[PDB]
Amino acid sequence: HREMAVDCP
Amino acid sequence: ETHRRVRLLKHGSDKPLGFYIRDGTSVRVTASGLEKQPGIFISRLVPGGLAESTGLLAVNDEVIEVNGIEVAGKTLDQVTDMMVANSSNLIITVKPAN
Repeated sequence: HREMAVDCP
Repeated sequence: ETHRRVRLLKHGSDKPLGFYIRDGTSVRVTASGLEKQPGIFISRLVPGGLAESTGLLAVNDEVIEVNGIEVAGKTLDQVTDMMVANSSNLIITVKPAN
Protein backbone atom coordinates (compact mmCIF):
# COMPACT_ATOMS: atom_id res chain seq x y z
CA HIS A 1 0.00 0.00 0.00
CA ARG A 2 1.42 3.37 -1.10
CA GLU A 3 0.67 6.43 1.04
CA MET A 4 0.48 10.20 0.77
CA ALA A 5 0.56 13.02 3.30
CA VAL A 6 -2.20 15.54 3.96
CA ASP A 7 -0.60 18.69 5.41
CA CYS A 8 2.45 17.36 7.27
CA PRO A 9 5.42 19.42 8.58
CA GLU B 1 -25.01 4.97 7.09
CA THR B 2 -22.81 3.83 10.02
CA HIS B 3 -20.20 6.53 9.41
CA ARG B 4 -18.57 9.29 11.48
CA ARG B 5 -18.40 12.88 10.25
CA VAL B 6 -15.11 14.25 11.60
CA ARG B 7 -14.14 17.87 11.00
CA LEU B 8 -10.62 19.28 11.12
CA LEU B 9 -11.56 22.95 11.31
CA LYS B 10 -8.46 25.10 11.82
CA HIS B 11 -9.89 28.59 12.43
CA GLY B 12 -6.62 30.47 11.83
CA SER B 13 -4.44 27.78 13.42
CA ASP B 14 -0.91 26.76 12.45
CA LYS B 15 -1.24 23.16 13.68
CA PRO B 16 -1.22 20.98 10.55
CA LEU B 17 -3.86 18.32 9.89
CA GLY B 18 -1.00 15.86 10.29
CA PHE B 19 -2.20 12.58 8.82
CA TYR B 20 -1.43 10.34 5.84
CA ILE B 21 -3.79 8.41 3.54
CA ARG B 22 -3.18 5.25 1.49
CA ASP B 23 -4.54 2.82 -1.10
CA GLY B 24 -6.54 -0.10 0.32
CA THR B 25 -9.37 -2.51 -0.45
CA SER B 26 -12.92 -2.03 0.85
CA VAL B 27 -15.90 -4.35 0.47
CA ARG B 28 -19.11 -2.86 -0.94
CA VAL B 29 -22.54 -4.20 -1.93
CA THR B 30 -23.56 -4.95 -5.54
CA ALA B 31 -26.21 -6.90 -7.48
CA SER B 32 -23.55 -9.63 -7.70
CA GLY B 33 -23.04 -9.55 -3.91
CA LEU B 34 -20.07 -8.36 -1.85
CA GLU B 35 -17.14 -7.12 -3.96
CA LYS B 36 -13.58 -5.98 -3.18
CA GLN B 37 -13.11 -2.46 -4.56
CA PRO B 38 -10.28 0.08 -4.35
CA GLY B 39 -10.50 2.33 -1.30
CA ILE B 40 -8.77 5.14 0.57
CA PHE B 41 -7.68 4.62 4.17
CA ILE B 42 -5.90 6.44 7.00
CA SER B 43 -2.19 5.49 7.05
CA ARG B 44 -1.16 7.12 10.31
CA LEU B 45 -1.65 10.13 12.58
CA VAL B 46 1.23 12.56 13.16
CA PRO B 47 1.85 13.43 16.86
CA GLY B 48 0.79 17.02 17.60
CA GLY B 49 -1.37 17.41 14.48
CA LEU B 50 -5.10 18.20 14.60
CA ALA B 51 -6.08 14.75 13.31
CA GLU B 52 -4.62 13.09 16.40
CA SER B 53 -6.10 15.79 18.67
CA THR B 54 -9.70 14.83 17.77
CA GLY B 55 -9.51 11.26 19.07
CA LEU B 56 -12.08 10.21 16.46
CA LEU B 57 -9.77 9.57 13.49
CA ALA B 58 -7.82 6.30 13.73
CA VAL B 59 -5.48 4.18 11.63
CA ASN B 60 -7.16 2.00 8.95
CA ASP B 61 -10.37 4.07 8.92
CA GLU B 62 -11.90 4.33 5.44
CA VAL B 63 -12.41 7.72 3.84
CA ILE B 64 -15.99 7.89 2.57
CA GLU B 65 -16.23 11.55 1.57
CA VAL B 66 -14.33 14.83 1.81
CA ASN B 67 -16.53 17.87 2.43
CA GLY B 68 -19.63 16.29 0.90
CA ILE B 69 -17.93 14.60 -2.05
CA GLU B 70 -17.69 10.80 -2.06
CA VAL B 71 -14.21 9.53 -2.88
CA ALA B 72 -15.33 6.20 -4.37
CA GLY B 73 -13.83 5.83 -7.85
CA LYS B 74 -11.06 8.34 -7.13
CA THR B 75 -7.29 7.77 -7.04
CA LEU B 76 -5.04 8.61 -4.08
CA ASP B 77 -3.58 11.71 -5.79
CA GLN B 78 -7.09 13.01 -6.35
CA VAL B 79 -8.23 12.43 -2.77
CA THR B 80 -5.05 13.93 -1.34
CA ASP B 81 -5.65 16.98 -3.56
CA MET B 82 -9.27 17.20 -2.40
CA MET B 83 -8.10 17.22 1.22
CA VAL B 84 -5.29 19.77 0.91
CA ALA B 85 -7.60 21.98 -1.18
CA ASN B 86 -10.10 22.03 1.71
CA SER B 87 -7.32 21.99 4.36
CA SER B 88 -8.55 25.01 6.33
CA ASN B 89 -11.95 23.50 7.12
CA LEU B 90 -11.60 19.85 6.18
CA ILE B 91 -14.58 17.58 6.87
CA ILE B 92 -13.90 13.86 6.57
CA THR B 93 -16.57 11.18 6.72
CA VAL B 94 -15.07 7.82 7.62
CA LYS B 95 -16.07 4.23 8.30
CA PRO B 96 -14.19 3.43 11.56
CA ALA B 97 -11.90 0.38 11.37
CA ASN B 98 -13.72 -1.09 14.39
